[PDB]
Amino acid sequence: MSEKPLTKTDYLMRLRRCQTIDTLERVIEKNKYELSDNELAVFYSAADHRLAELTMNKLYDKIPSSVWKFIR
Repeated sequence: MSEKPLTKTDYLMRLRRCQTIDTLERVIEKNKYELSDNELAVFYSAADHRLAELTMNKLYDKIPSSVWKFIR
């Protein structure tokens, strides 16, 4: 809507659509090389938010520095 690659929510929303992390992770690698640096920025930023909640169970957007520092 605002940008060709869409917003972090556009990709992020489709990212969670996956069935599992193990399989979804496989697509992260392919998608990373699939699109370009422009859409990837949205794919990377979205993959982190998901990864964040994975560590906090189901909490994202409010991930502190301590929690993030733990998970890489």
